[PDB]
Amino acid sequence: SGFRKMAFPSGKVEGCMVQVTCGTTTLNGLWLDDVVYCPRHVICTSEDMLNPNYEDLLIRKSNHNFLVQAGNVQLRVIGHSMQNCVLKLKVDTANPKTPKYKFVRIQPGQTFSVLACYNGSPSGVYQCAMRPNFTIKGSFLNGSCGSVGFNIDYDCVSFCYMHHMELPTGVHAGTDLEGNFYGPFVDRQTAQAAGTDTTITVNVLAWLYAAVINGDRWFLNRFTTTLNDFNLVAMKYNYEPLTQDHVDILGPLSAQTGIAVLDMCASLKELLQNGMNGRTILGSALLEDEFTPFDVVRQCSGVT
Amino acid sequence: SGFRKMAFPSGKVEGCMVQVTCGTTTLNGLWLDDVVYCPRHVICTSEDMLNPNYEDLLIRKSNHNFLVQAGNVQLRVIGHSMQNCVLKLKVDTANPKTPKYKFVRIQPGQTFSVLACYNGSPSGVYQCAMRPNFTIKGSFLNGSCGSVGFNIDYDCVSFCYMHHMELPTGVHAGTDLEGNFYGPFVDRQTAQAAGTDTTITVNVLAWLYAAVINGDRWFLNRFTTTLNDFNLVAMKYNYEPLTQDHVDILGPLSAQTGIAVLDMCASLKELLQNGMNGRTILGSALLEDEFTPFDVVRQCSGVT
Ligand SMILES: N#Cc1ccc(CNC(=O)N2CCOCC2)cc1
Ligand SMILES: N#Cc1ccc(CNC(=O)N2CCOCC2)cc1
Repeated sequence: SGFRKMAFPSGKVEGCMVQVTCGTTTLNGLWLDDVVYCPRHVICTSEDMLNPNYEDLLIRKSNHNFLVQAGNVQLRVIGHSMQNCVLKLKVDTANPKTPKYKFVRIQPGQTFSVLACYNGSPSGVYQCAMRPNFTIKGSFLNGSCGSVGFNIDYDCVSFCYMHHMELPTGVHAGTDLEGNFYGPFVDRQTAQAAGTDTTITVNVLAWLYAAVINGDRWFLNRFTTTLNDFNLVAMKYNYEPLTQDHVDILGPLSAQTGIAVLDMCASLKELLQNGMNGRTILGSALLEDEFTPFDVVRQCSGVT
Repeated sequence: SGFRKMAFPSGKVEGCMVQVTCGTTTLNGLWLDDVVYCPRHVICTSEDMLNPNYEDLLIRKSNHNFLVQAGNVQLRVIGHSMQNCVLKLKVDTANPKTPKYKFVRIQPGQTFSVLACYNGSPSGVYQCAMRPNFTIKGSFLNGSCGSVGFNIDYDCVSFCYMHHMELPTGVHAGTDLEGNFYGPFVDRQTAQAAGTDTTITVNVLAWLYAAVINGDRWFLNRFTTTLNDFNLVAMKYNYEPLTQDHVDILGPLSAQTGIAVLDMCASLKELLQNGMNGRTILGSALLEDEFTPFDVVRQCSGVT
């Protein structure tokens, strides 16, 4: 029993973190097989970051300008290329700790673990969600760029995020491992405002199911609703619209608890309209939206 | 910027987890050097757990009855002994992945990371605190016993917790790695009620400092207080008394922010008396108490 904001075990990813230095800029790289992946802004001075021309800045860089250190041993760079907003540094040594891995581009509302790193060294692991506005709410100081986000399926690491940027509002933006930003953001020190940070409704419902499974039931009421009725309330409260696809995804949690998805929607509707009245659910005073239905099943069933 | 409930990177501990089976009971063990540490209740049937005599149950057990599996390779048990509530299984192979480590018995209010495991396989990592009533609020299903709690100082893992028990109230109890329970709990399926789960005041203040550092400042007020005045309010709200030792520990955060500890106490006093009025601090609608002053400094300074 008990329900925690749980990250994947980080060991498989710790074995992939390296330091990348280009001139006076140091950040993190990801070493998989004989390629090191890092943010292309490693080539920028802080001055460069106001309006960088990355292709032009890269012409001035040779393999020997990219210093890659794995622990306290230097890797030899034998090639480099830019793919979107990431550099791929080809090294002469395959990472012997390379796990089974994939690169995945996640959808908003999907959760992942972040291994926060500085100078190629892991500092901490925490659980994030891709927000509906394609930001994440992370914990990143200067030096953390190139820290990655991932999911694990048994022994396969799916890398979904590389840290690039903090917006002036202190939320975070980054890329998939093909170097494509999530959302509209660019690797430039310019005005970039995030859109509405809407609540991930299907995740809230998942977490209400987790609450019921773990004995927190006070919020269950005598009501039901319809998708259309619920969605009028969702809109009013800056919740994402609930689709039949979301209802389908919650089917296993509905089955386990015997609470129809639309009944849990009516419970959520009353919580939105009434608030918590000073009560808590799974030790939270607000409705938690960074657990997916898959996260709730995994944690409630003990998948390794 | 940003402030997250962050666990230590789990790799060093993942390399120590093994499966221990005794008859039909399987749980987790910790393999350090040539010793495997596990809960002594591995020797119990569920029937045994109502009123176990561990010394008597252990007489019926030989080295060959303790099946220890590290991945998919069996370890040879060449000795076994009971130390308090843990068994120490001597194996013929030193764990080649043994990190630098220590065994520490933590005090209430101290935080640590838990690597939740099943059948010797890591499932997840999360951050806990030792509650003032010597329970922890974990996420543990059947099979998770022998999962451990730890802190890391650079390359030294300090193990502070091994999971043994879920109370009928769904909170968790366990031992240090010498097998001594935290608090009054015993490894027996009997009535065990936890005492008052008081709020860890020094940790709340640390987290208010973290909030100010990360730009959440709405709760800062024009007031100060005294330790005695604050403590009258703490008592009323089931907060731990604040001591000068706690004020001393918060000194670095006071210095960094320029907010006197007693001024932050007066801000906390008003939050206790007024509530949040529907506002949030670092994305929380309640006052968070599972960050220590050391955690706030570490996370805010990027220690690896
Ligand atoms: N992609 C990207 C990218 C965009 C803007 C910048 C500007 N620098 C910045 O925000 N840092 C934050 C931490 O402290 C030092 C300066 C850097 C990288
Ligand atoms: N130390 C200890 C200890 C105390 C009581 C028990 C009784 N079993 C129990 O609570 N589990 C919970 C999970 O589902 C199956 C039964 C076991 C170990």
